[PDB]
Amino acid sequence: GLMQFTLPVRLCKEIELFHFDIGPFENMWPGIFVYMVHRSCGTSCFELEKLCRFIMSVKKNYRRVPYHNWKHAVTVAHCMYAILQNNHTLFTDLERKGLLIACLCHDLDHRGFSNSYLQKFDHPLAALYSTSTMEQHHFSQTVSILQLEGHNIFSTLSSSEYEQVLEIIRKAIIATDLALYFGNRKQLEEMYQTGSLNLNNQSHRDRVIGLMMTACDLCSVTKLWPVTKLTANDIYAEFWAEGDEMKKLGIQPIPMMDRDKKDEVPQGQLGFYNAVAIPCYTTLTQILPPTEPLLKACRDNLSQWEKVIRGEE
Ligand SMILES: Cn1ncc(C(=O)N2CCC2)c1C(=O)Nc1ccn(C2CCCC2)n1
Ligand SMILES: [Mg+2]
Ligand SMILES: [Zn+2]
Repeated sequence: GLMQFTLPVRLCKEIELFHFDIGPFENMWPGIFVYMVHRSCGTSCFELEKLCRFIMSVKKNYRRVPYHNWKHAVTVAHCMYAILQNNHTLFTDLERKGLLIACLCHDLDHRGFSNSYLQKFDHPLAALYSTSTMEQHHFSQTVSILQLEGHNIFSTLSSSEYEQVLEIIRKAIIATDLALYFGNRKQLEEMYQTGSLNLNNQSHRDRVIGLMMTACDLCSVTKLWPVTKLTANDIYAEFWAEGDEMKKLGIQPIPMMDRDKKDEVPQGQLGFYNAVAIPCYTTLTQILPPTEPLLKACRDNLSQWEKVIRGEE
């Protein structure tokens, strides 16, 4: 109970900032995550013996793919941590518990391929889950790991608290399906503009938690330009591998995924920032004002992508 995790001074200060990079040392990421749980949730939220065993089972069940990997897990969890710390009083005890765990687990056992590719390949998971295929798989993997002897980090909650936290996590992980993001944000925009947005409405909270999850998931675009730029190599490395596999099924992939159309990458980033990222962080800044630094960072990085095309880097 009297055992705090502590970070070296630079990490200690910088972890509080939205644009913090977790670093290249894998062996520190677990303790970074636990540090964030103790300051977000308290030293009491989770039996340390169990939390540590949960974290390492989850680490073990992410694969060594270029992007959708254990480093993405912890990066996405840190963004949620920054959002929760800057919006202390809007969130319940349960929500702080569920959401950092949802973020850590949201891409469990990802193979590095879109729901679209599973369906064109006719992968079994596409027969078992007809929409949000990988995302229902991720929640299924999370429940599996929670049920290993000595892994139930939630065992100390009441029956109902337990059921609420699993329903928070399930919605959170399903919301990371970007096909659902577009309508979710449209509705939040309408609801905030017409003034009907009410955070005691559970269905409204669910939508807000969904936008928070999309925001944390895309947070590579809110980092210092060298982080953003070097992460997009990892993102395109999976896209191109998926394009390759499409061609193997005798299908021309979309140019986004065709490694012969690298030239078109900066313009693709423009579409993504304008059509996805900027609107995401805009609506989130409108609903949660202290998240403005994610919107400012994202705009700076769109501007760095425009610079790339004009030949200025
Ligand atoms: C940079 N970043 N971060 C996350 C993702 C992403 O979508 N992944 C991670 C799970 C799916 C991307 C990303 O580059 N997406 C892109 C790039 C090009 N497009 C097209 C759609 C709109 C216009 C062109 N979309
Ligand atoms: Mg995912
Ligand atoms: Zn993700």
